[PDB]
Amino acid sequence: STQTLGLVVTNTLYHGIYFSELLFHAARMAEEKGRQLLLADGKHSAEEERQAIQYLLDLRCDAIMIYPRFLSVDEIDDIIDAHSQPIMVLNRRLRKNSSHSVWCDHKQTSFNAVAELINAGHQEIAFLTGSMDSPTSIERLAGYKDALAQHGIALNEKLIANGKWTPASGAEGVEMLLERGAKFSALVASNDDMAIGAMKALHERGVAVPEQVSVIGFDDIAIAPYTVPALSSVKIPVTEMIQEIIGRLIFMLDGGDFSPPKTFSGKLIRRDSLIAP
Amino acid sequence: STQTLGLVVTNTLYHGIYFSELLFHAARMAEEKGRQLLLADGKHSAEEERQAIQYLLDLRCDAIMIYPRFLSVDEIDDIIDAHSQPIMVLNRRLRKNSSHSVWCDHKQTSFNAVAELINAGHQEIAFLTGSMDSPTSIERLAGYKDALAQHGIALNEKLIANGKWTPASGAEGVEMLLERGAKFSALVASNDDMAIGAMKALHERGVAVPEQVSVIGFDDIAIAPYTVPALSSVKIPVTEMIQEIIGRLIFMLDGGDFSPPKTFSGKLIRRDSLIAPS
Repeated sequence: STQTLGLVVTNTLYHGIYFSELLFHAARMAEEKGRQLLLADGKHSAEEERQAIQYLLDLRCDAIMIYPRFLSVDEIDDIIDAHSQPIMVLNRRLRKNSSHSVWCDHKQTSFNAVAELINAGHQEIAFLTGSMDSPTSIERLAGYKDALAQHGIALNEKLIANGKWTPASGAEGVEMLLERGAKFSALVASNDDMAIGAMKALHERGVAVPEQVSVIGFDDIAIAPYTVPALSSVKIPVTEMIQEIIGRLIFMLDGGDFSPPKTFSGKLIRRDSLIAP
Repeated sequence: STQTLGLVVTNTLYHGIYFSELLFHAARMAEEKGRQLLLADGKHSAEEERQAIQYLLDLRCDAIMIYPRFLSVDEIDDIIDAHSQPIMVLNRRLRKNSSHSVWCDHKQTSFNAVAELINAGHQEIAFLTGSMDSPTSIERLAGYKDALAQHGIALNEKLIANGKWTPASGAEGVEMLLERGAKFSALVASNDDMAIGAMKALHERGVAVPEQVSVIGFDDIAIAPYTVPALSSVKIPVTEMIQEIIGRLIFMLDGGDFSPPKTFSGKLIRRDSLIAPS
């Protein structure tokens, strides 16, 4: 051991609070356990993310933590197999070395939130995706589909619009949906930023929220109760996920007592933006 | 030299984008220049922030960067005097070793924004502060007072309410202003989060924005043009400040040609939330 902890900086600053919380807690744990915290720049590709892991392995960090934007889960499994130093993965699910990853069931989480809309009487529900290549975005669209299929609703492909996680893309998403004449009493945006953009575009086109269109988001950002109307959103337990990944790492390095690996999912917080049609 | 760069993690993640941007660019520079980037936890006091600096100095980082929440500017000046390794300070103004600090004139920035409200015809202007012990919040309230004084308006202390940088505290701010019967056609929140909270409380009390009350904030967050109405806000050039602090540090360690040290200020972006009364 070198008494050294590694963290890959990825292009995920501002994409929820995952990275900054990971950073905060990893800094805290490193100081408490008396080890050095090293940063590596993962830059802007899968190869560069791998290089950043490799650089920390070469300097012989006892452990490495990463929330990967480009580097696939399968490639990381291979790196974990090749090295005795634990590589911890946040917000992804590893197939082989699953105890090295802490994840949230974004598919089931989306399902449940869409199911609550159906149970409140919404039959025609629009969906605004995040980025096409985003694992979380793929899972949230899957959960939406799965919820429609299990409640006997036919998949209307007109009701699904592409987004980019940004407020602009949320406004554009509504703009697209209204132009192709899609009809809906509810809209699910894949994050709160897109939802606020969606609500803005709906307001500017004379569509009442929640009276005509109910709106939900994901993230439960601090701003959400203070929108007009107050934004219903799915809270993800990010802090608990971070505490889980740190605790799991402490055990892998130092031992001590064991805690049964938790699984995580979110919950919809109903607010003024969601009613029954 | 050990080819090592130090960064103090402080209680300032989510307090604007200062620390996150600093971390990004410090990570990039360290990789480009082939040096290791070390983190130290500055925790939750002035003493703990000093300890973090000391820990990095003891490990012999060539340089240390910090955005200090608790640790005084005068104390940091002393530490810089005692050590040959550059300690760089973001978003604070050092009195003696001023080339080690990159700062924004938050007082003048606030002044200018409040001056634009006066020049648009607002005479009674409410103010929501950030935290009492925040340097930026002190500076912004000072600029507000300075603007009222120079445009011949009497300081009405009833128009000033305490806040905590959060959306809740912005709503509470409006609540307290309305209860003590303060009259205003404009409101300045010290950040966008407070402004959105303020606008929510104003809407729930039947006060029209911008028709009755114009609202401005600070930060220019990505959400701002998508609020109802679109939030006018002061944009701080954070990214230029970070490039400035990194550029200075490159010169101090590796040498070369430098840009003459800049100083920085923000400007108000006018949006739908701001008009001319009545």
